[PDB]
Amino acid sequence: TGRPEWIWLALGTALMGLGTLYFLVKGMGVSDPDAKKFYAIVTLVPAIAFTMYLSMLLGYGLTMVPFGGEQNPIYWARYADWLFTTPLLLLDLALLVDADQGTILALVGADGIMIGTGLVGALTKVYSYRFVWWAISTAAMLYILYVLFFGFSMRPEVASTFKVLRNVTVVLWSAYPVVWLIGSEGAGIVPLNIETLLFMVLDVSAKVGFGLILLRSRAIFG
Amino acid sequence: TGRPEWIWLALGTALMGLGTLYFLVKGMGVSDPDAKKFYAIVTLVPAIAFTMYLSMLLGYGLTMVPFGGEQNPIYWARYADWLFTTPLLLLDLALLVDADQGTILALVGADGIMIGTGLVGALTKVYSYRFVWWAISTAAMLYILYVLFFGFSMRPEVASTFKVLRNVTVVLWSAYPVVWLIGSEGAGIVPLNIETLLFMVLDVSAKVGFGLILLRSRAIFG
Amino acid sequence: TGRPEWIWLALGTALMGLGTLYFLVKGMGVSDPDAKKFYAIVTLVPAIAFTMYLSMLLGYGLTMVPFGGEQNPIYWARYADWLFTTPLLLLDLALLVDADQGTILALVGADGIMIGTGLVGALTKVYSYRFVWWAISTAAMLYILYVLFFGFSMRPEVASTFKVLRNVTVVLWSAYPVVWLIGSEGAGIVPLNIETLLFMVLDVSAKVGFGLILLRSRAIFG
Ligand SMILES: CC(C)CCCCCCCCCCCC[C@H](C)CCCCCCCC(C)C
Ligand SMILES: CC(C)CCCCCCCCCCCC[C@H](C)CCCCCCCC(C)C
Ligand SMILES: CC(C)CCCCCCCCCCCC[C@H](C)CCCCCCCC(C)C
Ligand SMILES: *C/C=C(C)/C=C/C=C(C)/C=C/C1=C(C)CCCC1(C)C
Ligand SMILES: *C/C=C(C)/C=C/C=C(C)/C=C/C1=C(C)CCCC1(C)C
Ligand SMILES: *C/C=C(C)/C=C/C=C(C)/C=C/C1=C(C)CCCC1(C)C
Repeated sequence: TGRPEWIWLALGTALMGLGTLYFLVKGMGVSDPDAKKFYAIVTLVPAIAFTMYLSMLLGYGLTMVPFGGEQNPIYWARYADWLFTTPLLLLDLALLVDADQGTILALVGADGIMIGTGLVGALTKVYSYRFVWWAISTAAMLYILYVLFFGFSMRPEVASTFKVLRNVTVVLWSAYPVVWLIGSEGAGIVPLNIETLLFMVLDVSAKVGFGLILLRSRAIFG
Repeated sequence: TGRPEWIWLALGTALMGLGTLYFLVKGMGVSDPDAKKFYAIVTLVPAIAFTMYLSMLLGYGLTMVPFGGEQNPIYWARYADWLFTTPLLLLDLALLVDADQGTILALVGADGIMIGTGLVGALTKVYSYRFVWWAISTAAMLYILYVLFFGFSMRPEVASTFKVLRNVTVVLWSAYPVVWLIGSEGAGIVPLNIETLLFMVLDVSAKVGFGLILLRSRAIFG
Repeated sequence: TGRPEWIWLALGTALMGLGTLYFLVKGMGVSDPDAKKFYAIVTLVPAIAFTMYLSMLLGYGLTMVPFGGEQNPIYWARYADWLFTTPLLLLDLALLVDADQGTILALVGADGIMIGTGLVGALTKVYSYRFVWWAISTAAMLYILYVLFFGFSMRPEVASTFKVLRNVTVVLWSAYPVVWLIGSEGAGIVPLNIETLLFMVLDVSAKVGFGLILLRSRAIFG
């Protein structure tokens, strides 16, 4: 299509789809109940992403939002994806360290607020207010990163993989509010095609890279 | 109303409503925790359907989608219903065979993708792309039917009822992508009033017929 | 803003936000798994409300609905809030009395129907039909209040707090259908600024007042 960002959407669609099939094939025959949980979640997440990348590529998950007296192309389909895939990724971490239910509920809830307020900010027509939603969303993220960092005698296999995945999460998830802030949803200092490229690298890493790391460890088996 | 399909929407509303009250009255006094689970789920599903059938009948859950240079009446309220009722129906099956959590998550997730992509296809304005979403949705269905068929020492009561309900599911759920494909959302070979009739027969059978079968068995009691 | 109701939206935003921070600080250091559950839920609920009150205050969660040949300002963001916060409040009650899963599913499901049909009624352009949805929603509420009242050897600490919270719920939740009926969504006998004031008092009481009562009791600790 005309959209210069189409290539990264196409590339993203392809990588999420290939990752989904890879994880699909890999989890064939798994019988341990616990490992079954992890395979399901690490397969499901890129499958969801695949469908939302495809909707962006085909133009379905795109809308125009007026602000700054301009018509800004806003890919809303990303929030539909993240609404489901970021709590699932947090579930991966929680199952790992066998987090208490109370804590899981806190994380999932903070995470819904994070994506929900990001969506509202993405769709808000008063320019100044967009950043108010960005700030509240960011606070929710910080809450999450805090709990993953200061809320957690587990087998050394668990601890070792958790620490890695936890560091991956903090680094990758922290870049999203920055990309949004500088990209077309925020200050618009970075054009949409480079922003889409950034999100594509982050998403594949956060979903497929993260899943490859998770599924290579024995911490997932009972 | 003018809509020739109104009669099947009215009939559907009436049957889902009557079924809901029947199951409501039937589950009065149930005290076994396990049977309590099944009654809740088989009552809830037609109650949801009732509300979405009523919204279609009153015109609320209907929208026009441009494609093929025409204005196509698309009942979106069906996906709102199915989004909640098809995972609940799969939960009925999973509780039955006491499925592992990992597997339940896989089914619910595949099922959300199934209905979500069906909705996107239903609302897509580029005619060709509608069938791409139909295909992805169909693949998700096939995944589900596979797991219900090849992923499952349970009491012979369980196995016997499961097998019946499993065969009911495969037969009825498999007809939906065909109806959509030939009906107004797809190729438009079948007019909307006959399509609405088809979906009404499928839905009542899949919800009320299925629930009557489930609740007649002793497999639901501990 | 011009909207006379802005003050109650501002006040509501402020009270939900202050309550969220209060509960946030209060649950610091909690380590009992059970109490952890309650803190999460009573903190999450006002945090959600905060974001939806802010969206109403900034104008995002407001839409105009034609009916009675007028353009009626409808705050849809309330249903987005209630969709998540009313089942969470019911979860508080269920955890308390250690309700069976079957029953929890029934309550959450009835509750989704309650808010979902209230939303449909809120957005319905045929005046007469709005009250049909109000009636179905009200029936769902009555179902819920029934189960909380007639569906429940627990420690006397549990029973004592449950009874209080149960009476709070019945009184406060019962006022919502009345406010809606007499307010701008229904008969329009009460102007929108007084209606917003009513909902603000109900919401803070149902979320912050309710949470303060819940967290003062020892029934929440194992
Ligand atoms: C066999 C294994 C290792 C995995 C196969 C699954 C295939 C799909 C995608 C593989 C790539 C992901 C690796 C994670 C890390 C990265 C930072 C990815 C950034 C993406 C950019 C494009 C790079 C090239 C690729 C096409 C693999
Ligand atoms: C007492 C029992 C058996 C159930 C009572 C609940 C009432 C509601 C609906 C009953 C019908 C459902 C039977 C399932 C099978 C079918 C294939 C249904 C197809 C629907 C078409 C209309 C048929 C007539 C009816 C009004 C029952
Ligand atoms: C320290 C404790 C008690 C709580 C602090 C949290 C602060 C936030 C809100 C506190 C108010 C809620 C009490 C519940 C009961 C009421 C009926 C509230 C009705 C609201 C109307 C405004 C009243 C004044 C207030 C600003 C507290
Ligand atoms: C699968 C993709 C992942 C892991 C996406 C993560 C996304 C975030 C952490 C997004 C965060 C945001 C905020 C903190 C600020 C507002 C905007 C968002 C939604 C981009
Ligand atoms: C309560 C009703 C039930 C059991 C509905 C089942 C619906 C399906 C299995 C729908 C499947 C679809 C696809 C496989 C293809 C695309 C279109 C759908 C959504 C009709
Ligand atoms: C956090 C706020 C709470 C506890 C809100 C409770 C809301 C209700 C009980 C709403 C009920 C409604 C009906 C019974 C009738 C139709 C309209 C509603 C949605 C206001």
